[PDB]
Amino acid sequence: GCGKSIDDLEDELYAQKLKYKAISEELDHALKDMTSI
Amino acid sequence: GCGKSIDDLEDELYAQKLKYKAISEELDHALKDMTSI
Amino acid sequence: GMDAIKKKMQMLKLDNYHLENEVARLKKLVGER
Amino acid sequence: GMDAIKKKMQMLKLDNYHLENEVARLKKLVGER
Repeated sequence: GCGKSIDDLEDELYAQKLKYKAISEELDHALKDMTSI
Repeated sequence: GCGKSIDDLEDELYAQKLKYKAISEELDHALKDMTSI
Repeated sequence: GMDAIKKKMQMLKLDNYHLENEVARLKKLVGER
Repeated sequence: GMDAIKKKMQMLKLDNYHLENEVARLKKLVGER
């Protein structure tokens, strides 16, 4: 695992989690906007 | 990343990537289902 | 699912349904008087 | 954000508005009678 493979995993982990934060923050704000439909 | 808490990393990495794809699938059908909102 | 709008839409139409039910029976009463 | 709910809720709100606007004026008018 560690040595080479994990680096690509951490690379991706960091990226995916940032995208996860972005998408969740985006959609959270999307419903947060009105919050009373 | 190495033999310490890499399990958490690998776990989360696969979990979050699935969530990412599943949430994309989610928002798509979630709003599409409610063509009558 | 997107818990926010999913549940809020339910709450939405539950409210609007009692409203449309009221206004429908109400406008009927408007025809009564 | 989320185009679907936001834009369609705009459509929604306009429907809700004509409902709540009607029922408001209606019950006020039936109440004055």
